[PDB]
Amino acid sequence: DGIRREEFVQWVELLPDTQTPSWLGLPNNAERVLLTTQGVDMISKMLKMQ
Amino acid sequence: EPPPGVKANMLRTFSSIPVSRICKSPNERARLYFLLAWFHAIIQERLRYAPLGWSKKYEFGESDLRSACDTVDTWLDDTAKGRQNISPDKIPWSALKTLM
Repeated sequence: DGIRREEFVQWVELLPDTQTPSWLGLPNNAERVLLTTQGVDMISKMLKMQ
Repeated sequence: EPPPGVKANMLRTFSSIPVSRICKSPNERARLYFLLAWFHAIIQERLRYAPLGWSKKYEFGESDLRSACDTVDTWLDDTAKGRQNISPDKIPWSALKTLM
């Protein structure tokens, strides 16, 4: 609840560190899918190095 | 690279907008800009989760935020000509939802 930029900014900096996917409305396990995709991407990137 | 995270995106957007453009007019323009920033952060940070989210990797960027700010500014100026705290109901909610 604010009427000026400063209140909203202080609310922004007060946000908790833990940004679960539930923030966006996505299920919290979408991070698991993202990590699996990035792991497979790392596998492929290493593989192309021959 | 831009730092991942909703908070970083909102801070960057807030620092982008000059305070003169966010504090003038009715005192509700600030909260309108905050809602715009939150919406932009949501639709730009969901972009990372391309499969589960924005099916295709769309290009929502700075120009879109500037255009949305211009729209909000013009329609709030036209709806509320003065400088009093315009009531929440009189806010052109339908105009902002439809244009965006």
